[PDB]
Amino acid sequence: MAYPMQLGFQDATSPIMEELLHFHDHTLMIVFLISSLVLYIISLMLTTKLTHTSTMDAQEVETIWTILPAIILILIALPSLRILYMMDEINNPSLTVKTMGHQWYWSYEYTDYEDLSFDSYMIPTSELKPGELRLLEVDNRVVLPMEMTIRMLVSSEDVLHSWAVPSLGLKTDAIPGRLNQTTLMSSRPGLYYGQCSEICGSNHSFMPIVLELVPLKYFEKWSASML
Amino acid sequence: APDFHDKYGNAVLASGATFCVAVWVYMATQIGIEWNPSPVGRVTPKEWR
Amino acid sequence: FENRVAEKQKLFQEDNGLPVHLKGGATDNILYRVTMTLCLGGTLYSLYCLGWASFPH
Amino acid sequence: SVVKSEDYALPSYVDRRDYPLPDVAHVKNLSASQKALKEKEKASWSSLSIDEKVELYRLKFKESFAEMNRSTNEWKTVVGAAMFFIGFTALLLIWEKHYVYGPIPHTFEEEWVAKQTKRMLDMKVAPIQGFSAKWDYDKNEWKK
Amino acid sequence: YQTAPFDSRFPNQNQTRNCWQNYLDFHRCEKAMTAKGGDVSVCEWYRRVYKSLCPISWVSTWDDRRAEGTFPGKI
Amino acid sequence: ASAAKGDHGGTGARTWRFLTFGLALPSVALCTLNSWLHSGHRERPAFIPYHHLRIRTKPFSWGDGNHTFFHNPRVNPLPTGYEK
Amino acid sequence: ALAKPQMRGLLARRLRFHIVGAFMVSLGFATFYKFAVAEKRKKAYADFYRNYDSMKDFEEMRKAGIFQSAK
Amino acid sequence: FINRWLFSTNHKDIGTLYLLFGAWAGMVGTALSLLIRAELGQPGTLLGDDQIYNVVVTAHAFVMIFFMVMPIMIGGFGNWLVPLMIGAPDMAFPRMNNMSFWLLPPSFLLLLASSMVEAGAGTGWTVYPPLAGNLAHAGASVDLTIFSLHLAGVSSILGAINFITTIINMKPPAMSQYQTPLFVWSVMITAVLLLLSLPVLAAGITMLLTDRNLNTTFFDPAGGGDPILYQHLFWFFGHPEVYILILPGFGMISHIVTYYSGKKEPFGYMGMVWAMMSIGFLGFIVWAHHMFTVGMDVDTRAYFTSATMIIAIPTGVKVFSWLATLHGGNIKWSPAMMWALGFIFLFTVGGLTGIVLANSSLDIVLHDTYYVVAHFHYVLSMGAVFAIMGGFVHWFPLFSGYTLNDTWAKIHFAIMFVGVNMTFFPQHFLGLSGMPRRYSDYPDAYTMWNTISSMGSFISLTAVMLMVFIIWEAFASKREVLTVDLTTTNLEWLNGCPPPYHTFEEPTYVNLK
Amino acid sequence: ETDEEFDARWVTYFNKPDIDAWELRKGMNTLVGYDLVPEPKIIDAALRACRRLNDFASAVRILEVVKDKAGPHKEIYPYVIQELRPTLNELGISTPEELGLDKV
Amino acid sequence: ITAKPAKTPTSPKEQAIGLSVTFLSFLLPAGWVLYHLDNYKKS
Amino acid sequence: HYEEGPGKNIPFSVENKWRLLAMMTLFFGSGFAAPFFIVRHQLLKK
Amino acid sequence: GGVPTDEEQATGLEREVMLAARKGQDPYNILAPKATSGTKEDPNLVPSITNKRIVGCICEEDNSTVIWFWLHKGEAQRCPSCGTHYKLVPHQL
Amino acid sequence: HQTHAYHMVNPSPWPLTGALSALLMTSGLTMWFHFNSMTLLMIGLTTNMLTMYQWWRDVIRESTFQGHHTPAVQKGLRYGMILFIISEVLFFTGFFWAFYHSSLAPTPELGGCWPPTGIHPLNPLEVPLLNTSVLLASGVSITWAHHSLMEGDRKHMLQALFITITLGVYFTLLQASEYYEAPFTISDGVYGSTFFVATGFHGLHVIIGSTFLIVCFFRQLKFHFTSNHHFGFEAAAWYWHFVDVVWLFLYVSIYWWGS
Ligand code: HEA
Ligand SMILES: CCCCC/C=C\C/C=C\C/C=C\C/C=C\CCCC(=O)O[C@H](COC(=O)CCCCCCCCCCCCCCCCC)COP(=O)(O)OCCN
Ligand SMILES: CCCCCC/C=C/CCCCCCCCCC(=O)O[C@H](COC(=O)CCCCCCCCCCCCCCC)COP(=O)(O)OC[C@@H](O)CO
Ligand SMILES: CCCCCC/C=C\CCCCCCCCCC(=O)O[C@H](COC(=O)CCCCCCCCCCCCCCC)COP(=O)(O)OC[C@@H](O)CO
Ligand SMILES: CCCCCCCCCCO[C@@H]1OC(CO)C(O[C@H]2O[C@H](CO)[C@@H](O)[C@H](O)[C@@H]2O)[C@@H](O)[C@H]1O
Ligand SMILES: C[C@H](CCC(=O)O)[C@H]1CC[C@H]2[C@@H]3[C@H](O)C[C@@H]4C[C@H](O)CC[C@]4(C)[C@H]3C[C@H](O)[C@]12C
Ligand code: CUA
Ligand SMILES: [Cu+2]
Ligand SMILES: [Mg+2]
Ligand SMILES: [Zn+2]
Repeated sequence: MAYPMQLGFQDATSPIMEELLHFHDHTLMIVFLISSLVLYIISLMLTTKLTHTSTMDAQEVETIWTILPAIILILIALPSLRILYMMDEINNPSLTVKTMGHQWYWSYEYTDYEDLSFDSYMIPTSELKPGELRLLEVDNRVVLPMEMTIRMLVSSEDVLHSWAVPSLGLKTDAIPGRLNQTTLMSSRPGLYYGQCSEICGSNHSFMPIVLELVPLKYFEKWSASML
Repeated sequence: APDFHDKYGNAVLASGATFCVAVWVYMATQIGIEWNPSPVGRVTPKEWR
Repeated sequence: FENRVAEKQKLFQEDNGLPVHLKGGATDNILYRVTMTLCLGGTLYSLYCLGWASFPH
Repeated sequence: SVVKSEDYALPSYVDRRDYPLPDVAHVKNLSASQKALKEKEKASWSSLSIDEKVELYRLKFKESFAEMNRSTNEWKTVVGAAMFFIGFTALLLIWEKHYVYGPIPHTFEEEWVAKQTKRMLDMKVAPIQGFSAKWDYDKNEWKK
Repeated sequence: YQTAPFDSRFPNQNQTRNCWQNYLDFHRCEKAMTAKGGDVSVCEWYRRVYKSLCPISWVSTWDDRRAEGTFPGKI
Repeated sequence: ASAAKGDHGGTGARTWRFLTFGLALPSVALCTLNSWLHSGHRERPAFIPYHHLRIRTKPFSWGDGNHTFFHNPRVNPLPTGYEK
Repeated sequence: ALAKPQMRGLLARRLRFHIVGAFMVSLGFATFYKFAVAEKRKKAYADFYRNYDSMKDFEEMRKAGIFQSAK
Repeated sequence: FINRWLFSTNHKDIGTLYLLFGAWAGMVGTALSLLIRAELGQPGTLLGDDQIYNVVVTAHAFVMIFFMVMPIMIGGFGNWLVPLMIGAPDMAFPRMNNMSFWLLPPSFLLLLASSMVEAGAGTGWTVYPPLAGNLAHAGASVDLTIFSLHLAGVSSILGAINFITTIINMKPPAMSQYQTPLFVWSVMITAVLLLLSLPVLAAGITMLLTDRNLNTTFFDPAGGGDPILYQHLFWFFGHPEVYILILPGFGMISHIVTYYSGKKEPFGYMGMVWAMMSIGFLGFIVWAHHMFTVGMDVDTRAYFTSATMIIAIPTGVKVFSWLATLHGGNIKWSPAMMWALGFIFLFTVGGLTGIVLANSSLDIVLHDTYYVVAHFHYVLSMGAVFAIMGGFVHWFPLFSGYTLNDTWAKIHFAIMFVGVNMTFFPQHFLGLSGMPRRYSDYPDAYTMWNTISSMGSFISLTAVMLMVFIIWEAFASKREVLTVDLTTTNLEWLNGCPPPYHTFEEPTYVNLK
Repeated sequence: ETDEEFDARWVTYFNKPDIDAWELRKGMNTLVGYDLVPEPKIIDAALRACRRLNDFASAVRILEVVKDKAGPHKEIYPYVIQELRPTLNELGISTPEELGLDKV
Repeated sequence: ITAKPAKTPTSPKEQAIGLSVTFLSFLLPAGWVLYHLDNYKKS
Repeated sequence: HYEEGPGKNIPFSVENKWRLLAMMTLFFGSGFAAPFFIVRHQLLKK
Repeated sequence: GGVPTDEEQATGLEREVMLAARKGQDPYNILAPKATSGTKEDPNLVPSITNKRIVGCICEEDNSTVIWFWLHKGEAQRCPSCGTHYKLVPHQL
Repeated sequence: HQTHAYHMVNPSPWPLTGALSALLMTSGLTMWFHFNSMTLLMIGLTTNMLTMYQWWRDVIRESTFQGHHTPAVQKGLRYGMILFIISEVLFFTGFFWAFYHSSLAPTPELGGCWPPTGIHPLNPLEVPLLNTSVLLASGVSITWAHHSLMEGDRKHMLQALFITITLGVYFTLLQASEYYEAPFTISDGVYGSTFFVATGFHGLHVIIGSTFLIVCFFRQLKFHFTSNHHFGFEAAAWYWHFVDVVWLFLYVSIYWWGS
């Protein structure tokens, strides 16, 4: 989750999320550099009494300020597109979990073996336990095995929703009649939070996502106990 | 002939700045706004379970 | 039929100061008044209907 | 002297650093002595006095370069007034905090926050740089 | 069997047809067996794959329509 | 369609030239970059002597009669398989 | 008598001098940036995982009572 | 009065009507924006659940885009300036022009109706189904919204036909297209985008209307339809829409920067024309960068990333050409110039965060978060708006014959500059750390940036109120214009301030040589 | 074209015996748009043209714009005036400073 | 631009009145609604 | 013909600055006020 | 037959333009005038129906910048950019 | 007194009545769809017809009767009509996009095939082919009409234009009968949706175009057109060809390829 006065991304929980952090640092450096070049050149243009107001020839400086930017875009696209195709590679999940968006809560289905499914609703604020997070907690968390490749499938049974977990770098829209796939792999145990990310009506603000990542053996016993 | 700025420039600037600082410092600290700064270095963690 | 265009040209080029939409004579004035009355009346009606629809029933 | 609105299609006078010789003289009508002065100007300029030279300058042009280019105290008024209105904005926010904003949620109470903070630390929120990374788990304190 | 394997016929983010296809296959296979009166368990793989991939409401709705005579797919 | 362009005021050499350098050649340059990219030979596939391929009903009128006109040893196997 | 100063292309000269300055400053910022932000980040993540023990991490969390699924 | 103001066939008067309407819409949009930030300025619930909140969010966007920006820039500055800048006697279709105007107040009325009946349309200005469908939004609100957009669409499509025809057909015979000022170019390019994009939007919202009322199923999977199809049709219009919103602004900026640099012309005129046309063309082949999380195949996503970034090239030519126009200028620090310089820097910042978002891999995390809201308010509420304020202070004396108080206008600039930056800069932080769009409330961690952002919006409010007083002061004091510099390269001023009702009754004389 | 050829065209422009008042203004207003402070020989020729046009005021204005075009390079104007001294003396041209016209 | 002096001068005092009236026209109606929000909502 | 010139090419009168103030106040003020009253309308609705 | 021609039936301005064109005349400024050499002895002659008309000067071929100014009845005036001469030849239609 | 060739139009009330009619029709459809009444709608349709009637009447007054259409003015109207037709093409494009999106990836609810299970398309060789020949034929007859007009032949103009109109009418009656006979409806999923909405808007344009041709017919009857100046007729012919071409695309896409 996010903490007070956070400036940047939530710490990465998956290798792809870490990849995105470094790509963002790379791109942000270019962003700061170009904008500060522009602010600087502006202040430069504006701080002299010297004048030169006759027609000026553009027939050469346009080469520079067209090729330079072309080169910069390429320096961005290269790593951008390496990551894109990375997140598309074949991987072979150990486990498939479905989530279905609803107004206003998520349901989850783990049906590889048994028929396990349950609803996951926000903890109302008047019912939070001491130390729990307003708007973020759910009654039934998404328990998953850590250090394993998981295929998440996302759909909806009513309007659009979108299923997001920022620290894993995940956001997959939930569309009725469609089954969208993404993969999930946590490097660490713990609790990882997200929020519905497509406007869906009265309680769009209040249908969060909590993943609970634990060792496989605990996940198996948890599964069995939820039947 | 001194214009409006020669006449009032100094007072406008001084009083503008003094007033702005006063009222913003007051709004920020005295009427119960929740800034929610970071607990890092400021909060003593406390048993919750 | 016969070509009466010249007579129409004479009529519509008459230097009487009237805007084109009224230059045909009194019929123009009536059609304009009917049209404007339907638009303005219907518009006030649409507002009544908005007033009506703006509350539960 | 007197510029008129019905003169807009005609060449006009302007003081501009980059247009030093404007399309018309500043003053076109001449009194008797001004007319004599323009006649005197056709003879050697060495015979013109300083005052005469100035007067010829002031008939041709309105403001000198030094006059037209001078800086002003306007910046003081602009920055001061901006601060004043920005200060006035804080009054609006005070009024809003007082008459509109109800109590904020109980989860911002000091004790809730201390408890939420420990829980965040127990679940190791942002343990690489963000948050728990700034807690010393060995000394049970915030990293100094 | 842990979960449905990658399937190169449906390599993309939209997995809707994967679920549909395997659902069709299982009930087609089942009919072929059941018909030529034989061993339905030969169809098990398709049933595992679609139970893994397919939302419960989809399966349930398709089952209801097969029973009703309104399933629009060919079995 | 209209594109997004605009001009048209008057048909001239200048407009067509503007389109040549401002749209057409830049498009070719981009497509050139895109190719000068996906280039690089490919893992040629295992040989399978399919009977619908490597057709020989009559020797070709050149070479040893068994090599296609632009035969590429690296990617075109003969009816008996690749060369070396 | 005063020496003759440069009188021509004074604007172009200021321009060139400062553009070259902005260039140099930019490489100095890039250098600084991919040292205090990018490398720093790559090294925090590398250092954190070099000897990370996920089971031990899990064990602490479980003992602190955070999990629904593991007591 | 009725003859002049309700039956107008005059380009200046119709421009003036558009300026008044857009100014009124501006106050509406502002109020909606303050309601948003009032809700966000403290954690907890102020107004109600997400429905009323997103009815406000939705109306804020529609009013700012369709009723403030487009009318002001295209209906207002376009009608006033385009015929004057080409020495024309009026627009090609002066009476059709009046209908484009008068379609707007009914359109705005329909939008107000929508928010008043039932529970309003809390759909987002994108109006996605099924949320916007007859089940999740039963009753008249969404249909009122669709009809409002239909009227506004017809208004701009007829306006665009009028502008293209006027600009192609009504120049002096010696004037080629390569002798028309950049603002006229920007309005023509914008009109071509409108012509091509609005009818696709019209088809798509019409399909929504029939799904909601005639039992069609274009977007309803139960009948074989696809909610994603609506998205494609909307964004096929929606991305060009944003270039429509900034292009006339680019045109104004060019005129303002040239003018207060004491220059007779913009640097690299033909590069400027090339850039606007390129941006206009590229603006039609990138729409799916608004759909990177919907589940699109990877190659499709690679193409939309690359095509989107390419727009930086022509755009960078314009930015650098504005700088080169400043270079060596006799710089006049007028309020208009300040708006233009703020424009250049702030547009650039917002363009660059657009480039971040173009990267579909990163966009997965940034999509539907405040990082997107920060991007677009930099380009709209700094970009589009600064261009508008710049144009307004610059041309006010042409349109009215009176001068503003420059000191007051500078103060107004300073306040606005502080306000908008305080509002939107912190939203980058909210986005990166994951606050979603269209939330009436947020997890406590996000409190600080939201509180500061909300204070920002109040500062912008103060600026908005000051602007109104400034316009009043101008009309109350009646300082009449006498002389205006650089008329030799700014034809629109050459007929005096305000020009006569009929201008160019005798056209200009221009030799071929 | 070299600097010397540029200067020579301008000396020649102002040296035209019957140069008119329009051409004098056109010349100075064009010249000051360049990225340079005009050489003394150019200013000399324009001052002599002011004399043939019986226009004392413009001669002084011309000296002001030379000073203006130098921007923050304070050493240029004194050099140019030093070089113009014989012409100033010959023609009775007072400087903006001698006339008090350098005062704000 | 050059302009003539104001035909109908607006003194500091008249501007103060114009500015105050302008601000109140935006602030009062809104203030009234927000102030009674509790009574509209928190019913 | 129609009146031409400053203060005459507009649909509102600027003959009196105080009447103008009142008019601009109702004009801009009604626009700014409307969303507040629509919100209130909706809240007082359910 | 039975279909009127323009000769027979065209009226108002359309007719004026048609007749004037017949006579090789351009009272409605449909065509672009051709420059003379522009000297003071050979100025571009600029027809007008009052005593001033706005002139736009494309100084050099292909300039995108047009130079605009009022030309008044009287002595020839010069373009403030390239100096070419223009002279108003007022009155009629 | 103007010395350009462009048209300064008299102040007109039609833009406003047109705009109000747009409000009445949109508010009218709302009231119809949601409040069970047609009153606003009927008023709106009425004011809309009156507006178009008087506005175009006036354009006729201005041109035929007052001579305001100089070549320069006519040239603008040509641009105006070309652009309007382009915008209509884009409008249809959105519906063809919808059709191909749904038909090229038929979803499971349809049986995952196109046409969907339970849909029996019309036979494209039957009335749809007849419609196709009717509209192609009318494109030949209107071209004969145009040449007759330019050759100054009043009688053959009128007879070719009559035939052209009659063909439009026939197409419309054929389509109406086909709509009645079709065993699928607008509510038959995305197949009925795309079919009826796309061909329905096309039918609306055929009615509009036929009406425009009929306006030209009566103007021709009254000798308005000269052998060289007849823009209303050219515009109606361009629109007519646009209507024919859109049909060809619909026939090939929806009736033939989509069957
Ligand atoms: C005026 C409005 C405006 C403008 C000009 C733009 C311009 C751009 N926009 Fe933006 N955009 C919006 C309004 C605008 N946008 C809105 C309203 C949304 C959200 C809609 C919604 O969902 O409601 C949006 C959303 C949006 C998204 C979606 C994010 C998401 O929802 O996940 C993306 C990503 O591709 C994007 C990209 C871009 C890009 C690449 C540009 C480019 O055109 C910017 C190009 C400019 C520059 C790059 C700066 C100048 C260039 C230089 C100084 C040269 C050197 C620079 C480089 C080498 C990079 N925009
Ligand atoms: C032979 C040609 C016939 C032409 C059309 C005839 C009648 C409808 C009138 C106008 C049609 C215009 C647009 C098309 C709109 C909706 C569909 C119309 C096509 C049609 O006529 O479809 C019919 C159903 O129509 C229905 O719902 C009837 C719906 C009646 C109300 C019309 C819908 C009004 C909404 C349109 C919104 C307009 C948006 C336009 C904006 C453009 C840019 C701003 C088919 O009948 P069915 O019984 O379902 O199947 C036949 C089985 N025997
Ligand atoms: C149920 C029965 C009725 C159904 C109602 C549906 C609506 C039907 C409307 C049909 C369109 C009628 C158009 C009539 C126009 C007549 C006026 C005209 O045609 O005006 C002509 C100019 O062109 C011009 O304006 C050309 C003007 C452009 C005409 C535009 C036509 C298309 C309108 C589209 C509206 C449909 C909406 C689209 C739906 C999405 C006049 O100039 P000329 O012809 O050169 O004459 C001059 C000579 O006489 C001199 O020698
Ligand atoms: C859901 C329901 C929404 C309802 C929206 C409908 C709103 C209003 C419909 C009623 C308004 C129509 C009334 C007649 C309008 C005729 C316009 C016209 O015919 O305009 C002509 C110009 O446009 C031209 O040619 C070519 C352009 C002509 C277009 C014809 C106008 C009808 C367009 C309406 C449909 C919108 C387009 C749809 C595109 C997807 C003439 O220009 P004027 O300036 O008049 O005169 C100039 C003089 O020189 C003439 O002598
Ligand atoms: C988001 C944009 C809003 C910006 C913030 C606005 C801040 C300034 C608004 C002032 O508005 C007035 O404030 C009141 C009190 O201060 C009011 O009196 C209310 O309270 C009075 C005394 O408390 C009662 O006497 C009255 O009846 C009345 O209802 C109320 O009417 C309102 O007009
Ligand atoms: C009446 C007129 C001849 C006199 C005239 O030219 O004015 C003739 C010439 C062409 C005739 C029309 C054309 O022959 C086309 C149609 C033929 C149908 O058989 C009758 C109606 C029909 C539309 C005719 C009506 C009328 O007799 C017309 C219009
Ligand atoms: Cu579910 Cu937003
Ligand atoms: Cu976009
Ligand atoms: Mg989304
Ligand atoms: Zn010239």
